[PDB]
Amino acid sequence: EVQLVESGGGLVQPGGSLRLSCAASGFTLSGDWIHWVRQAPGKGLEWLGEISAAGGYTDYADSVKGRFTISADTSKNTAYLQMNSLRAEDTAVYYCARESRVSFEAAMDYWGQGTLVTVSSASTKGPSVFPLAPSSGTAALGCLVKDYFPEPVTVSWNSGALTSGVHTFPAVLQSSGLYSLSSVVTVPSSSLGTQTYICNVNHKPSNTKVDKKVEPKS
Amino acid sequence: DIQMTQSPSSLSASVGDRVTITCRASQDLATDVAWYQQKPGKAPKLLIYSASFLYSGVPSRFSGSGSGTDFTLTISSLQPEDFATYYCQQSEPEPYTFGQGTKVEIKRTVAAPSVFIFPPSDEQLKSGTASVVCLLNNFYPREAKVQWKVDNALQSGNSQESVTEQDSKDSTYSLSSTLTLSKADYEKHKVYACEVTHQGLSSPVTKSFNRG
Ligand SMILES: [Ca+2]
Ligand SMILES: [Ca+2]
Repeated sequence: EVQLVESGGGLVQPGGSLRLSCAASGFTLSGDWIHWVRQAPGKGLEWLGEISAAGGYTDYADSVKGRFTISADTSKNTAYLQMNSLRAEDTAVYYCARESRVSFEAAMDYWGQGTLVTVSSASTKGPSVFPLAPSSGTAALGCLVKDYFPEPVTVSWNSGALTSGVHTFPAVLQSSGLYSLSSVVTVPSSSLGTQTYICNVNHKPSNTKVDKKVEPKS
Repeated sequence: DIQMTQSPSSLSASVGDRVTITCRASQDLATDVAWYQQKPGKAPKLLIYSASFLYSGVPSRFSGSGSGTDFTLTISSLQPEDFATYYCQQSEPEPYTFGQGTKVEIKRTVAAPSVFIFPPSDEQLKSGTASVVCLLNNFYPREAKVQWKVDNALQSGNSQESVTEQDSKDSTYSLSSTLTLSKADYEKHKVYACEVTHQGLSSPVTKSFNRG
């Protein structure tokens, strides 16, 4: 019923600017309170700001004050975070959240999915996708997503119909400066041949959508 | 400004155990504290508000205590699904500062990894690179060793490890290691081996192939 959906995230040159959007569904913004919070990949949670949609009053953390502005358009039911003059430190997953209905307290009970902001002077690159074919009980197979930037990459198996034994590994930053991961899944040996296995890789930054079929080799 | 110092940074506990997490404010916050449960790659979920008030639909094994300066989240009977990072937050007044976090991992019976190796695809060799992957599946504890041997030589600084975040149903980990080289360097060797050491193993497990 109630949810936040955030967008606008992606790659940005250091010194540059970006605008994030938090779209609210299932409740009216006027009279509610909206918070932006970020999480740098390694570390913990950091409160950025607060806006009351009705009247448009705002408050910020010292670490972003003057550089960042929160606003909201009550008529489109969407809040915004405008970020200027970005730094490597600003690389993070940004969330918006609504204050809970039940007390003066700044508890946040509904959160968006989160969107990744990456600030660096590097170029967008599409991934290559490679088979990781099985051989010989139970058998393992997968896909290799190689040489992409920036994060993130989305891997699904058979449009999402397969979730048992599916391990998508954290990406690894390589020497070259590109990212790489593997998604893998374990299946019964008897199902080989009669069950097709397709991994569904999506890297929206470069806008690559690739669905590769993994079978054994002659 | 108001500090929130969390304790500890991380902990392991058995299923059924009592877990206690501590947050500490530098100033009197009275009762204005909130706890959040964040599972990896998911948004934080509100557990507690006003120090001791359970948010609706939250399991009863979570409870909150404390006043003024010293605060406690408690899980009475730890469940596998409870793997996550937990956060205290000062909820009044602005700026609302969050604690550093507490990573909670489940302790579990020991399990030896299942090892797999994967030769590079022919279509990758085309573009002049080779990636050989070794998969260790559904094992516990986390600490494991993947050694690459290439024609029986030990390899150094040419592989990268990536670790699955602990499984939330059976509390296991998975690990991938990737050996990367120039197809010229690949095509000058015969046997590609992957050697694995774990607490569940009393003797190293080797998995290998021969180039074509
Ligand atoms: Ca409202
Ligand atoms: Ca308020």
